Amino acid sequence: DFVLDNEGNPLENGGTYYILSDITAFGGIRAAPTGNERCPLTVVQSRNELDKGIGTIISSPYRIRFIAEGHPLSLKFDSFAVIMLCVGIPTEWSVVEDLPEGPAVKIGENKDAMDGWFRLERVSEFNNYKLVFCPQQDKCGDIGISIDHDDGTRRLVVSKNKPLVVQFQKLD
Repeated sequence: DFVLDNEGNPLENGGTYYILSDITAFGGIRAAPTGNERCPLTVVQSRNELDKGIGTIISSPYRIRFIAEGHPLSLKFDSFAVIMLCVGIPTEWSVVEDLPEGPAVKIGENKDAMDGWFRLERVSEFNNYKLVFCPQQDKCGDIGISIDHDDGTRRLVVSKNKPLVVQFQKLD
């Protein structure tokens, strides 16, 4: 039950992939400021279907070489461009609770960051998966989309009736 890049090659543990969507109206996953944050700390899906996003390093704590479903995962963004103010922030994804939008996926350093692990789960292009969060050190919530205000921003939050269907493209 290996997870496969849209070239039918299994995800390398510790490798960089773009997490493309299935909705061709839509682009890759990246980071954007949202409300009163100045650094780009919210994990968003691009609206620009031509946008591959930021390549994300996908890692399991196990010594597997190949990510199979249901393995625990940590995802962090590779290097990208921020204003000089924000240089050096942590790019590993966190789910931080006690927020209006529901449990939000964030980067940087957040107080209420839920403890837990990500897993990948097949949905069936047809190399489609969804991302789940499993709290607290097997009920996991589906990472879906929450659309914003003056923005229109589709921000990743833990959504029961979620899911965002995604695929993965290896970074060369």
